[PDB]
Amino acid sequence: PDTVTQYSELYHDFTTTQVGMHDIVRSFRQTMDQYSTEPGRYRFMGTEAYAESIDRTVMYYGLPFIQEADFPFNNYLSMLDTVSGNSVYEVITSWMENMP
Amino acid sequence: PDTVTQYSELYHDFTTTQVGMHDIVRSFRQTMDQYSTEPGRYRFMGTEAY
Repeated sequence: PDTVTQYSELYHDFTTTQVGMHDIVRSFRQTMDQYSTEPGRYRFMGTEAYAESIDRTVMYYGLPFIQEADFPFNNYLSMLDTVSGNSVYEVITSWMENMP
Repeated sequence: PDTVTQYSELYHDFTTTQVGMHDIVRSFRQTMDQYSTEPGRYRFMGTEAY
């Protein structure tokens, strides 16, 4: 453990995505709802969470009875260092099948 | 680790109260809300966590 200094040498189970984090993002959406009541002046909320699994990114969409981000920002096409027909297909189908 | 057999010898960070558990309890409350709309017939939900 004297040599564990790089971030990729640990599993970050205690410092990222803890119980209660999504409720803080939902209270940000509630604060912005008081400025969205006038028609044509809806206020947008997007979230950025990168280097993440697709099943954790999709949780920022919320639930059908609980509002959260309007969308989380999708950067999975930006992470393609080389392009191919199979690699573009799996990025498009991962987002469309996993999002609610 | 061959002798770790009692439940009190581990910290249960991965098997109790995970991310997403409270949302399952909130969806139980939403199911019971469809039977609570008539006045005087509210449906109670209590949770036990000791």
